[PDB]
Amino acid sequence: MSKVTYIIKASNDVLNEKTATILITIAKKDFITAAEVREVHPDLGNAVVNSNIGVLIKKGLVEKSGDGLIITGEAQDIISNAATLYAQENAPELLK
Repeated sequence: MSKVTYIIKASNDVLNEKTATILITIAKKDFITAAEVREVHPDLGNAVVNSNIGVLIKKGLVEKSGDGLIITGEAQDIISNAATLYAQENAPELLK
């Protein structure tokens, strides 16, 4: 169900699924790249995937540290907050 919807929640209705997962993929990995974000995805979607990283970038949040992408403080609050919202409902092993 899982975390991106919570990312959307935590950010405050910026993300979709698509940007939430993409911001996540970068956010986790310090010097990912855009390439890796392309490379992972099952279900981001190559055309969207280009958009989602850039659209984070054009806001903030992610900062490209070049040559991989890595997130600002702004993301870092969102991801921590959102993952915690994941934690309540998923709860790896946490609540259940």
